[PDB]
Amino acid sequence: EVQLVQSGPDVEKPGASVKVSCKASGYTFTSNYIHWVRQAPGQGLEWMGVINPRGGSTASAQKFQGRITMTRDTSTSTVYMELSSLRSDDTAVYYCARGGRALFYDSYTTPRDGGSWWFDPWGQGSLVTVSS
Amino acid sequence: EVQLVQSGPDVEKPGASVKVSCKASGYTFTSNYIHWVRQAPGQGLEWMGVINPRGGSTASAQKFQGRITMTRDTSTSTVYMELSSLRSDDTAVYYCARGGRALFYDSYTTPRDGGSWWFDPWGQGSLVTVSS
Amino acid sequence: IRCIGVSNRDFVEGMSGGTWVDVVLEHGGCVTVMAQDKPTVDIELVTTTVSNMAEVRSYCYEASISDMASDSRCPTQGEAYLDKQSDTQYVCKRTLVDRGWGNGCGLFGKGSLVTCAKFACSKKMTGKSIQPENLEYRIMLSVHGSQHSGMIVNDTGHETDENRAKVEITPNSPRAEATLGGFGSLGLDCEPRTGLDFSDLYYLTMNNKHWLVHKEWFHDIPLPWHAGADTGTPHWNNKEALVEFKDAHAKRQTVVVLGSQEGAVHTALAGALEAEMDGAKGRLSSGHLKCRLKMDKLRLKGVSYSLCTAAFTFTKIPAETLHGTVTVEVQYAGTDGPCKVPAQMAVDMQTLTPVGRLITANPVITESTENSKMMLELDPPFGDSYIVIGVGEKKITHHWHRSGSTIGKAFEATVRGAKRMAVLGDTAWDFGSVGGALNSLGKGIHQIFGAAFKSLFGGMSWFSQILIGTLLMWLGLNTKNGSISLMCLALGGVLIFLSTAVSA
Amino acid sequence: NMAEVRSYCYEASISDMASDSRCPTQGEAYLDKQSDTQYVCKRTLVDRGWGNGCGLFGKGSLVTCAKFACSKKMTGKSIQPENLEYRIMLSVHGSQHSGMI
Amino acid sequence: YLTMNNKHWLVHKEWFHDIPLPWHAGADTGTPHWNNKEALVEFKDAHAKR
Amino acid sequence: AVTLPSHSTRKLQTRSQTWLESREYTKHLIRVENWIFRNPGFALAAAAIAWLLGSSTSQKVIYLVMILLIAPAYS
Amino acid sequence: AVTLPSHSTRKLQTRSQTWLESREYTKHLIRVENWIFRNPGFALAAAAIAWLLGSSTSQKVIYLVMILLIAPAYS
Amino acid sequence: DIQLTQSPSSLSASVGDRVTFTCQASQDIRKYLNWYQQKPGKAPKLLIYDASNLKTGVPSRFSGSGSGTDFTFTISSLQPEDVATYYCQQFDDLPITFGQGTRLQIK
Amino acid sequence: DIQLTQSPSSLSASVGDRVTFTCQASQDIRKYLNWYQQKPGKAPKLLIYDASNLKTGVPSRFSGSGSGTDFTFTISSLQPEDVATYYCQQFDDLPITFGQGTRLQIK
Ligand SMILES: *[C@@H]1O[C@H](CO)[C@@H](O)[C@H](O)[C@H]1NC(C)=O
Ligand SMILES: *[C@@H]1O[C@H](CO)[C@@H](O)[C@H](O)[C@H]1NC(C)=O
Repeated sequence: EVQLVQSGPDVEKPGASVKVSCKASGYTFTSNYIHWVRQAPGQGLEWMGVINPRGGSTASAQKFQGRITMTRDTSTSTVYMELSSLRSDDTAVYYCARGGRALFYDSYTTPRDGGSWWFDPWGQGSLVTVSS
Repeated sequence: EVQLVQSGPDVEKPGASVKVSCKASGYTFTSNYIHWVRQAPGQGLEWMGVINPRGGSTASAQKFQGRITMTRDTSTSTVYMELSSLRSDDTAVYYCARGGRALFYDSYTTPRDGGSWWFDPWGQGSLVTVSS
Repeated sequence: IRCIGVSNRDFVEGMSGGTWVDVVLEHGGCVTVMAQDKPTVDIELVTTTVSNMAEVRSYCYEASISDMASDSRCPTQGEAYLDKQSDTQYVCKRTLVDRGWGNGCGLFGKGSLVTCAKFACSKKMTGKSIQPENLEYRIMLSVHGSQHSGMIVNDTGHETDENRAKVEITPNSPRAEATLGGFGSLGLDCEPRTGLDFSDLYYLTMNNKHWLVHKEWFHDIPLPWHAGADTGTPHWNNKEALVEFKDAHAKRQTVVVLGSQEGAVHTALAGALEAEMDGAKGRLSSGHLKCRLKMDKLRLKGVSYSLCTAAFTFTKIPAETLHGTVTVEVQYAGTDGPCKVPAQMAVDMQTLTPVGRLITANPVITESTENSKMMLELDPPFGDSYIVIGVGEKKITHHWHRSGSTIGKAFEATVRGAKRMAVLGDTAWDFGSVGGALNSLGKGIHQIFGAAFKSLFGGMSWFSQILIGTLLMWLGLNTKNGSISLMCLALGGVLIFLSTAVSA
Repeated sequence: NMAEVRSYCYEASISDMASDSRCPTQGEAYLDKQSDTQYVCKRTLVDRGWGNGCGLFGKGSLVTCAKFACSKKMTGKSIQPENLEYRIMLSVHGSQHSGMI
Repeated sequence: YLTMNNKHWLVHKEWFHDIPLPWHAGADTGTPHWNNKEALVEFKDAHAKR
Repeated sequence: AVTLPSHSTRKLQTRSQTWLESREYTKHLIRVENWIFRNPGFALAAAAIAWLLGSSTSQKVIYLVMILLIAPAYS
Repeated sequence: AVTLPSHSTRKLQTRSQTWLESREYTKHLIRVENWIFRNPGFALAAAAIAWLLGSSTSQKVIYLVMILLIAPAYS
Repeated sequence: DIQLTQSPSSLSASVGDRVTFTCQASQDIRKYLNWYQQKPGKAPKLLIYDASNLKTGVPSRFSGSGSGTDFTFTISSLQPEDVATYYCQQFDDLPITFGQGTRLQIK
Repeated sequence: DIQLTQSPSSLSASVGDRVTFTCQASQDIRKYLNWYQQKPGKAPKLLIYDASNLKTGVPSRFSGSGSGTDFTFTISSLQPEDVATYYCQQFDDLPITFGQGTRLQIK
């Protein structure tokens, strides 16, 4: 079925960089924008950014400019998020879900939305814990 | 009756070559393509190749080009398949059966099929065992 | 809808004389078809596929050479020989070398020397054949109406929708009719036989890249070929191209691997068309198709509807296309059911006197009683205009102005017809519809002239054309008779023009 | 003792590609990889519409900037008359055998 | 001396500087800066798809 | 091994871009350009040859174009 | 990528055999031969062109050779 | 950046109650809002796309409305498997903002 | 080289049952499939040519159907002499592929 499956939880040191995978199943991999969204335990959701699995272009929020990098792999149908310059604030749970209206390259807002705007494929999530 | 009869079982050494005969009865020998089909004991059927008893032309599968050679004998109405470079994978049972619309040569794909595509003639088969 | 800003769309207005419009579909563009009634349908060609293949010759490149034998004979002791020549996997040449006491045996003089090298291949083209049967053209029918921001997105239920239909034609069963529930059923008599002059084109596989080449090209390549026998030592004929036997000044003769020629064949392929594979289906992404077109069974589905009450609101900024229409996307709150869209293109608040030619004939909302979204496509006049809906208090009115005048669109259609004659000439005359002793006779004269043109000018590259065109345009100012100079100048102008329309 | 003037790479190894897609009349596109010199770029223009996620029609100016790499280059080594040698041989007729020639 | 793989041949220099492939001007430490990059990898656009 | 069938001899003229058309429509001209940059004296030689043929003062330029496009390609 | 510097432009004339000389001294002629086999109508076209230039009956053959060796190679 | 205030912070009700949630954006997001319920640490349950629409597979006890900037989510009948943290999500201008959250507790 | 999947791997039924076999090719083989049953190490018994046709001499309890790529073999009444290994065979493009097999057992 249409499903995104991530890697396991990771424990990293402050100042290092973490990499979280996001593999697709059940749909054409180059047809849905993968949005990455963090969630601290004592806080709600927060949108990290967006990659297009076609062409590998990126965009992200103002709170992560220069700290996040998103790569793709069209062969294995996988999305990699590398978060660098880790702090104790980055201990969170990271999610990735698909944005229906992936025609060309990364934006597309005034055109159509909804129907797993993103909702449905994120799966199990990835706990990332930054400590010593 | 319409029948193909083969030689007995053979035991050969690895690296040698085996020859299996296939003699026809009950029909015009130059009117039906002789297909050779192997069968490992722990596996299903596998098509080795095809000879035309008219004109002696050959074709075979990709897993055996260079290893198999098929000759004819129009006088004794017999088909010889010589399998060279034997290995332990070649321990199998070999079959040879017709298939009509065998007018000129080669294969005859898009014209008609069926009616012992190659079902009928097979007879007893030939066990070929490659060991020391 | 499936023809929105594709920049190679051609729409035909009118099919008069018996509801029979012929069309030249191609993968590079699409055709919008409209009339007085019988709503506007977008007809395409998307994927030319070919199913079953037949292996013509195979060409090696990367040759591995070993065992290199050699044998010489004293200068009168015959021709050279070695057992390895009876193997026919090996490459052999016989040169004349010196010989003396300081060479070995002989009287003195020149004696034969053969050297022989094993020939084994690693990379090869399969070189499959295309026959004019065996293929299926996929045609997507798309009706302007109750549909919004479509053009791809969710095709499996979009095929089940009444707006779209897929039509897989083939020369086994041409002349197919697709059901559009409520709109009617559109018929089409396509000719898949005369598409690209297949059986002159071979499909060609290098590694994962795939071309369509000419057979008169593909036979003439001097590389070692295989044929069709798929048996052991593939016996590579030639095998003399890909090696080179180089001796010393007089003495010993060595072999030379000439190496992988894969990029040189890529540079030799400057002129083929790409393709792809799906399992076994050779998917061609190019090509055209002539097709008669039965618009007999089309209903408008919305003649006996009411006009929508209010809450018109259009949402997305009417968006002029390439030359085209204005494509306005509207949203209907507060509606009751399947009511028509009142829309038009008026010059001002004077009798609203509509002068538009909207192309979306009879636009119809579904019901939704809520935010349902329509596409509309309107030609406006080339001056000032207003896109107007005509129904309601503060109905919704938007201002509009074009770019260019009527004679600019005339020159633009002239160069569109010029490209229509450049690609695919001898069936450009069957893009327009009904012709009795005008279009048929023009097509016949263009058939004779284009056949003679292709017969005497083949092997014409771009730069060749330019050279010969400039040479004949110079001769057009030369000697005499005003007729052969005129034939020469016209033919040179045709050459220069067909050179410019391809690359530009 | 020869030195190496210009080489040439007769194969390529492409990857990673890149992409842009700046809707028409929304400017030129960034792609940080085109700032780095391992990547190759040819900016092209693409017609767009309501399909491709754009409000306005026209050309979009994308370029996929893919990472060039090399395998099996060819070298063009240069020589001057220095560090050169001939090894000439002298073989006076005189009196020698057949096996000594 | 032009060298491709274990075989070498003499080359006139004007021919050599007239080849359009990448340049690699000095030497081979690590991966170099490849110059001119356009004889090789070729990417184009048809039907406004990718 | 000289893969002499340039497929531009039998190019297909369909509405898509071809295999190497963008790099094809300049290549023969810049080959002739590099050849006449490397061999400038053959211009004066071909002028002295072509001046001896035709005696028409407009056929001279035609023979110049003929020789100076033979010499890079069919040479 | 069209590796236009054919080194026959700058061949070395030394007493050994060259790199591809044995396969070099036929290749342009058999390229023209294959081209005129595949495009026979351009012979009649080039005859009609070259007959209109020169008016000398021996310059006609020269223009024939010029055009029929331009058309395979620099084309 | 389009600050998206979600009222209230947390609630509690018994089984079978009607409850409403408010999300107010600082700017006009006209129909571009979405609604999540997330069970803690689990794969969530689906509520609302496009601020007024249910998805297939969702039970019909959930509904959403809202026109300008104020949006009202509504559970008609509270059930013991509807305890979750409730979020709303902007879609416009793309620093895509979520609400703070709305927790429920079974009485 | 068309891959021809045969479902299922093996079966068991009592005397007088109806049983169906599925063969799916990866590509279009439209009516070019046929069916074998092979008793172990013996001269076999004939089932189906051209994916829908019986041969003379075959009892009529066997039948075959299938139009595009999915093909269904059907035994109406299982008999104790119908225990064999069941194969299906492609006809098209000539790396002629057989199925893996389908064994039966008498209950
Ligand atoms: C896209 O999918 C949604 C639901 O999956 C469907 O309602 C909609 O009609 C589709 N789009 C088109 C243009 O049909
Ligand atoms: C070659 O010369 C050596 C002396 O250096 C001698 O020992 C040997 O026998 C000679 N061989 C022949 C074949 O003359």
